[PDB]
Amino acid sequence: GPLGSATLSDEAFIEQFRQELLNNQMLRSQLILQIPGLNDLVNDPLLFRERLGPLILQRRYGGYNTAMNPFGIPQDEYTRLMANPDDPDNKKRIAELLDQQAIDEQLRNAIEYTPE
Repeated sequence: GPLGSATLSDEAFIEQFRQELLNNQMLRSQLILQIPGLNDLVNDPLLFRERLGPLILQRRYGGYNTAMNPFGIPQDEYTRLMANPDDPDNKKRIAELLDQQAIDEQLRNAIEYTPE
């Protein structure tokens, strides 16, 4: 089955990252040029974390992840629509979901040239 492992925290990701450089002589060698004192930080676990923490995390972090549907409906629901939007039932869901936008669209432009 899936049996993934997407959950490498800061220490988990940084702790494992340190093993990569130590496991890959070629990869590390490329960093030694940009970070000559790497062999030093690597030799130390605490420093490798603190000293090279902001560097390794810079890649992981960058912006909160997101992928919600525009119809604003339970992730489980959206899947049912695209999974079978031809179902006489789904049509109703996708039908009303667009209707709301049409109604709200009127407020956006609001042909009412008299706020008061």
